[PDB]
Amino acid sequence: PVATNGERFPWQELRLPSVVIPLHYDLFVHPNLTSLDFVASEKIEVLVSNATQFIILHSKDLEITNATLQSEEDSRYMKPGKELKVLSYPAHEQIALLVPEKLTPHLKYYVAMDFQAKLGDGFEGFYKSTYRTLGGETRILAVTDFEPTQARMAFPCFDEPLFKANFSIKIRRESRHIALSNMPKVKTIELEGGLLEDHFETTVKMSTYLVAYIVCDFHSLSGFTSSGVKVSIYASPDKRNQTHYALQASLKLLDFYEKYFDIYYPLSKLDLIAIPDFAPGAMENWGLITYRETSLLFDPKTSSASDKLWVTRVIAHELAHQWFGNLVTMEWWNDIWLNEGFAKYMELIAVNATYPELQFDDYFLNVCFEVITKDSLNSSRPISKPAETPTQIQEMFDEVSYNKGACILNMLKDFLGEEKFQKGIIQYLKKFSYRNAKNDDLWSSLSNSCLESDFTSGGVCHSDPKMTSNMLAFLGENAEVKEMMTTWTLQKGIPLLVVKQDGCSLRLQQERFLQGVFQEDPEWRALQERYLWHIPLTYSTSSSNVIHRHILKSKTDTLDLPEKTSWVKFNVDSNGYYIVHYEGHGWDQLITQLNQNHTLLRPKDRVGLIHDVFQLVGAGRLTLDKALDMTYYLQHETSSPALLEGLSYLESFYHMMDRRNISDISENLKRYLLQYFKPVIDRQSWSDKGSVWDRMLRSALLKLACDLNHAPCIQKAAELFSQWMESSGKLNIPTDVLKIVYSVGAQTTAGWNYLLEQYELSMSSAEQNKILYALSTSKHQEKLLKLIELGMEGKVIKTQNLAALLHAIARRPKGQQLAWDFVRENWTHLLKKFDLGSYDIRMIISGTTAHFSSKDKLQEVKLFFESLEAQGSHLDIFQTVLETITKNIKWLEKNLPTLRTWLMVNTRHH
Amino acid sequence: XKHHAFSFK
Ligand SMILES: *[C@@H]1O[C@H](CO)[C@@H](O[C@@H]2O[C@H](CO)[C@@H](O[C@@H]3O[C@H](CO)[C@@H](O)[C@H](O)[C@@H]3O)[C@H](O)[C@H]2NC(C)=O)[C@H](O)[C@H]1NC(C)=O
Ligand SMILES: *[C@@H]1O[C@H](CO)[C@@H](O[C@@H]2O[C@H](CO)[C@@H](O[C@@H]3O[C@H](CO)[C@@H](O)[C@H](O)[C@@H]3O)[C@H](O)[C@H]2NC(C)=O)[C@H](O)[C@H]1NC(C)=O
Ligand SMILES: *[C@@H]1O[C@H](CO)[C@@H](O[C@@H]2O[C@H](CO)[C@@H](O)[C@H](O)[C@H]2NC(C)=O)[C@H](O)[C@H]1NC(C)=O
Ligand SMILES: *[C@@H]1O[C@H](CO)[C@@H](O[C@@H]2O[C@H](CO)[C@@H](O)[C@H](O)[C@H]2NC(C)=O)[C@H](O)[C@H]1NC(C)=O
Ligand SMILES: *[C@@H]1O[C@H](CO)[C@@H](O)[C@H](O)[C@H]1NC(C)=O
Ligand SMILES: *[C@@H]1O[C@H](CO)[C@@H](O)[C@H](O)[C@H]1NC(C)=O
Ligand SMILES: *[C@@H]1O[C@H](CO)[C@@H](O)[C@H](O)[C@H]1NC(C)=O
Ligand SMILES: *[C@@H]1O[C@H](CO)[C@@H](O)[C@H](O)[C@H]1NC(C)=O
Ligand SMILES: [Zn+2]
Repeated sequence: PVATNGERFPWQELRLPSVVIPLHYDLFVHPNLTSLDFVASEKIEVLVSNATQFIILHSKDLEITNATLQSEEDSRYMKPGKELKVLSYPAHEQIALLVPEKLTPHLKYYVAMDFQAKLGDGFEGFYKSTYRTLGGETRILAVTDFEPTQARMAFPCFDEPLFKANFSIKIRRESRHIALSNMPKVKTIELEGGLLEDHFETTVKMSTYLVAYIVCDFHSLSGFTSSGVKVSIYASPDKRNQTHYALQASLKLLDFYEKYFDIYYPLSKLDLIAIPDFAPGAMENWGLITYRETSLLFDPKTSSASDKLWVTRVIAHELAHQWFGNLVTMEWWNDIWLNEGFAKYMELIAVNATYPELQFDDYFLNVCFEVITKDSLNSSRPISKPAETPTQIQEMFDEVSYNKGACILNMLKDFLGEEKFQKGIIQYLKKFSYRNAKNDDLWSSLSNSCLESDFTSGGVCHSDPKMTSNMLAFLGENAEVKEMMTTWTLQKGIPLLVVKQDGCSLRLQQERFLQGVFQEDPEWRALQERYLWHIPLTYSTSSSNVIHRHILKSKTDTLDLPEKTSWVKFNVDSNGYYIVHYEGHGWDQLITQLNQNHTLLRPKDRVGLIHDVFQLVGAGRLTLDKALDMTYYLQHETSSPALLEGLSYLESFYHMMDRRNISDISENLKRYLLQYFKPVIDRQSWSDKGSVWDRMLRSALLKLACDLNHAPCIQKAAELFSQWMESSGKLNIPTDVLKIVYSVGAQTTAGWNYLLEQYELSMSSAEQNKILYALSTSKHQEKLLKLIELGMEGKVIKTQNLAALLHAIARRPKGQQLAWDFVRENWTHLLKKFDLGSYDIRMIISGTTAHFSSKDKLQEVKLFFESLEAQGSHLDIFQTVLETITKNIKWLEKNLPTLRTWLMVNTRHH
Repeated sequence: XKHHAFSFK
C-alpha cells in the first residue's frame, strides 16, 4: 500500500487520520505573474489527540522543499528544530510527515513547510487567467478555486471539510496589482526591492475549500449594508460600469439574509469579483465570491431581462452559501446537498422577498420538473449518498443534490408552514455555527422547531413546559416529520400517487414512478420493491377550494369525500415531490374543466397537470392523444407558466421529429403551432417593453416563431440585423430580441463573419454569449467546425465555453453528427482540458448524446461508453445517457403513430 | 454553482 521511492506509506485510507487536528494556518504566497509561478510557505498549528509517529495531510502537484516541526509545549521540538521527513503518495493525493519522536497527546505543535509550483493552466487550484481591455491589451490575473478537493493543489493541508481552521494569509505582489483574499487587508508593508506585502485579517474557523486569494488589477464599486458590511464588486477596469446592478442586488440580498436567518454576516467586508476565465458559474469563497462575468456583470444595452434574472439568482445563491456552506458546512461530501439543496432553495425565498417583480416564484416548478427527468430513471441516486474519490465527489454536484434537495425542502416548508420552517432554519444555523452538520443533524433541528419563539410559558419549548396532550402531540408530530424526511433523502426516486374516485371513495396507491417502463413490464415489478414514502398529500376539489391535507404512510389507503363532487386535484400548486395519476374519468374531468373554465383550477395546478399528463404518457399510463387534447385549452391560457409548459412539449416534439427526418409530422407541428397560437405570437413587439414576464413571453414566442421559419418573423429579424450591421452597431437591437436577431443574421456567411468579428471586439460577455449561440445556429458544417476548433484553441473563444458550444451545436440537426464525431475523435484531447470529473465533461457527454432516439445511435453510444471504461473512466452519466436514449426510443415506437394521427385529425375538425 | 447552465439557450 506504498509509494513513491519505496518506503512504506504509514497510512492506507483516502480519508485522513483524525489524530492531528489543524487549528490555524499561517499562509504566505508569493506569485509572479511574469514567470507564471509561485513560491509559498505555511505554518500549521496542530493539536495532537493520540500519540503518532506521522502526520498525514493532502498535497498535490506541489514541490515541498522544507519541512519542520516546532512546539512551545513539547520542548523536544523547541525552536527551531526539527526537520520532518516527507513522503509523497500521489494516489491518495497525500503526503506523510515523519516525526523523529512520537508526538505527545494534547500538545500543540507547529508544522512548517516551503513549497512551490507553476500557476495552474486549467481552471483549478491557484491558476492563471487572462482578460482583454478596451484598448486590445491582454492582462493576467492569478486566482484560486478549490472546491471540492483542489486546495491541496495550492498549499499542503488537511483538505477535508470537517477540518476547519483559522487562516492567516499574506501576499507579496507588484505595485501594479492589488491582492484580495477572504478577509480585509490589515496592513501593506513596503519591501526592499520595491515589492509590497499585503497582510490580511485572520479568518474565523472555516474549511480549506473556501480559502481564497487573488492577484489582479481590477476596479471596484463599494457600498455598505444596513449592518455595516462593506460590499465591493470587482471587475476588469474597463467594465466597472457593469457592476452597478450587482452592488445593488448583493446589498439588498445580504440584508434580507441577515433578517431571515437572524444571524449577522460575520466578516467586515464581502467582495464579489467577476473572473474572466472561470469554470464554475460562481464560487462562494467566504468574503471573496468569484463569478463568471455572465453571472455578475449586467449591461442595460445588451443584457436582457432573463440575463438580469440569472445574475440575481446566482448572487442570491452565493450569498445564501455564506450561511449554508460557510458558517455551517457539511461533514463530508455525501451530504453536499446540505450546502447546495439549501442555497438552491434560498434563491427562491430571497429573490421572492427582495425582487418579487422578477417572478422567480412562477419559475420554481421548473427546478423540480428538471430533476424528475433524472429521478424517474433507474440510474438516479438518493440525495444523500457515499462518495470517496475526487471524481465521485464531483459527481455529487448534480440535479439531485441541488434541485431535488430544494424541491423536498419546499415540500416540507409547505407542510410545516413558513414560520415553523424559518425557525427550524435559524436554530440549525445557530447550533452548528462554525462547524459541521450531517444529514440527520439537519432533520433533528427542522423536526424540532418551535413556533412563536420559545414558546412561551408553559409552551412546548423551552424553560419549564406544561405537560399537555398538546405537548404530547407536538413531540410525536416532530418525530413523524423526522421519519418522513429521512426516507426522502435515502430513497432514490420519485413516487407516483394513483388516485381512483368512487363517488366519495377516493382510494390511494403509491408507487415508484418509472419513465418508459410500463405499468405491466417484466422489470417493472422488480424496480418496485420496498419503495415506500411518507407522502404529505394535499388536495382540493371542484366543489371546495379548501386545502385538505393527509400523510400517506403506506402503500395503500382511502379517504372520504363529502359532496361527491366532479374532480379532485391532488398535490395543490405542485408543492409535493410526486406525480399524481387519476383513474376512471379523473383525467377527463380535469381536461373537461380546463377547456370550459381553466381558471377554476389554480395557475400552478394547471402547470402541474400539464406536466403530469405528459410524464404519464411516457409512463404508458395515458396515451399521447390525451395530453395533446389538453393543449387545446392553451389557446385561452394567459398564465405564462402553464402556456409555456404546454408549448415546450409541442416544441420538443418538433425538434424530436426534425432531428430524424420525420418531416411530415414536424411540418404538421409547425403548422399547428403557428396557426393555433397565432393570436399570441402576433401580439408581440420587437422591443424591451412591459413587465418581466411580458419581456420573457416575447423572447420565448419570437424565438419559437423564428425557429419554425415563420416568414414575417424571419423577415423582421433579418431587417433588424441588416440595419444593425449596416449602421456598424450604432443602432440598438432591443435586448429581448438580440439573440434571435443575431441568429437570423448568422444564416449568411456575411452576417456570420460579421458576428464573429463583433465577438472579438465586444465588451459585454452577455452579448458574446448570444453571439456565440447565433454562430452555432449556422447551417454550414464549415462554420460549426470552425467554432468547435476555435474553442479547442481557447484563444478567440475561451475554453470555459467549449462544453456549452458543443451542446449548442449538437442539438440542431445540422450539428448533431458533427458534434458526436468530434467528441469521439478527440476524447483524449478533451480530457487534457477537463477533469472527468468536471461539469464540462458531463455536459459534453450528455450534450452530444442524450437527444439520440434511434437504436442505431444507442448502439454507438453503448460502444463508446464501454470503450471509455478501460481506461478506468467511469461516470454515472453513462448509465443515465443510455437509459435516456432508451426512453426516447420506447417513446417513439409507442406514441409516434398516435402523434401523426392526432395532428392529421386536428387538420380536419377543425 | 457549476450550473453555469444557463449553458446557452
Ligand atoms: C478563529 O475563529 C474563531 C471564530 O470561528 C474565533 O473565535 C472568536 O474569537 C473572538 C475573539 O476571541 C470572540 O470574540 C469575543 O467575544 C466576547 C464575548 O462574545 C467579547 O466580549 C469580546 O470583546 C470578543 O468580541 C468570539 O466570540 C469568538 N467566536 C467563536 C464562535 O468562538 C477565534 O478567535 C479565531 N482564532 C484565531 C487565532 O484567530
Ligand atoms: C413570496 O412572497 C410573498 C410575499 O411577498 C409570500 O406570501 C405572503 O406572506 C404569507 C406567506 O407566509 C401569506 O399568508 C399570511 O399568513 C397567514 C397564515 O398563513 C394568513 O392567514 C395571513 O392572512 C397572511 O395572508 C401572505 O398572504 C402573502 N402575501 C401576499 C401579498 O401574497 C409568499 O409566500 C412568498 N413565496 C414563497 C414561495 O416563499
Ligand atoms: C516577478 O519577476 C520579475 C522578473 O522579471 C520582477 O521584475 C524585476 O524586478 C527587479 C527588481 O525590482 C527590477 O530591477 C526589474 O526591472 C524587474 N523586471 C521587469 C521586467 O520589470 C518582479 O519584481 C517580480 N514580481 C514579484 C511580485 O515577485
Ligand atoms: C368561469 O368563467 C366564466 C367566464 O367564461 C366566469 O363566469 C362568471 O363570470 C361572471 C362575470 O364575468 C360572474 O358574475 C359569475 O359569478 C361567474 N360565474 C360563476 C359561477 O361564478 C367566471 O370568471 C368563471 N367562474 C367563476 C366561478 O368565477
Ligand atoms: C486515543 O486512543 C485511541 C486511538 O485513537 C482512541 O480509541 C481513544 O479514544 C483516544 N483517546 C484520546 C484521549 O485521545
Ligand atoms: C529551509 O529554508 C531556509 C530559508 O528560510 C534555507 O536557508 C534552508 O536551506 C532550507 N532548508 C532546506 C532543507 O531546504
Ligand atoms: C436498477 O438499479 C439498481 C441499483 O439500485 C440495480 O441493482 C438494478 O439491477 C437496476 N435494474 C435495471 C433493470 O436497470
Ligand atoms: C436526413 O437528415 C440528414 C441529417 O439529419 C440529412 O443529411 C439527409 O440528407 C436527410 N435525408 C432526407 C431524405 O431528407
Ligand atoms: Zn452552490
